[PDB]
Amino acid sequence: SGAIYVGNYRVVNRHLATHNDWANLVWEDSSRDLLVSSTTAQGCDTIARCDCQTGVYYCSSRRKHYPVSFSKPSLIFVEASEYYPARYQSHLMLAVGHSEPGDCGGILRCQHGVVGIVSTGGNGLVGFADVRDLLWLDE
Ligand SMILES: COc1ccc(Cl)cc1OC(=O)N1CCC[C@H](C(N)=O)C1
Ligand SMILES: [Zn+2]
Repeated sequence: SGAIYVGNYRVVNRHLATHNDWANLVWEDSSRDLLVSSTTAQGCDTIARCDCQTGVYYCSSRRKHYPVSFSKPSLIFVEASEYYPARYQSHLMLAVGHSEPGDCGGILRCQHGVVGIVSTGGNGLVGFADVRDLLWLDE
């Protein structure tokens, strides 16, 4: 679990969005595993606008943060799960690091701000849904 709170927006994994997220829907994209809902309170986070390929992520299944080197956002094949059929997920960045399904939502940050959230993983890999291209999150 986990979310980004920026301005009057809440960014979550689409597969973990709540009834309240869908009732306050701003934008969603199944191919990216992202959903953004509106909030009444002003949010705590800053979005990075950069090309960093290193950063630190939070891993809830270890209660720890880990440094990572990750690939640029790209189209990656993701196996079927209970949430989606087998498909290509876009804007996904992969790195070597521990993750389990419940780690989805953990934030990846660089020195500039929030880069994205955990969205996929397995066998010593962790994948992050990028949010740095969503320029409207800041206006
Ligand atoms: C961090 O996620 C995992 C980590 C390890 C393992 Cl073995 C499996 C993990 O589950 C996943 O990769 N997915 C399940 C939920 C939906 C995801 C998606 N974005 O399509 C894919
Ligand atoms: Zn950066």
